[PDB]
Amino acid sequence: GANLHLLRQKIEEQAAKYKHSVPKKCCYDGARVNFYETCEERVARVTIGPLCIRAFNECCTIANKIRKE
Repeated sequence: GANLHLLRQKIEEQAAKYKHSVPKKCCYDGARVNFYETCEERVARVTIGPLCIRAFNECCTIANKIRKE
């Protein structure tokens, strides 16, 4: 199915753009598969902080786009 190799390396590239651990983890969390909600739906649930929200949304978007194709 989806290129999971590419998936992991693209997410790691994105998490590396963040300075601190928590936004990195928000990235990895956003990148996890969710069959029932879009990335906007999912990130709308998160209120930890602006940088966490941004990383979550960015990595979700990256992950789902890779899955889509």
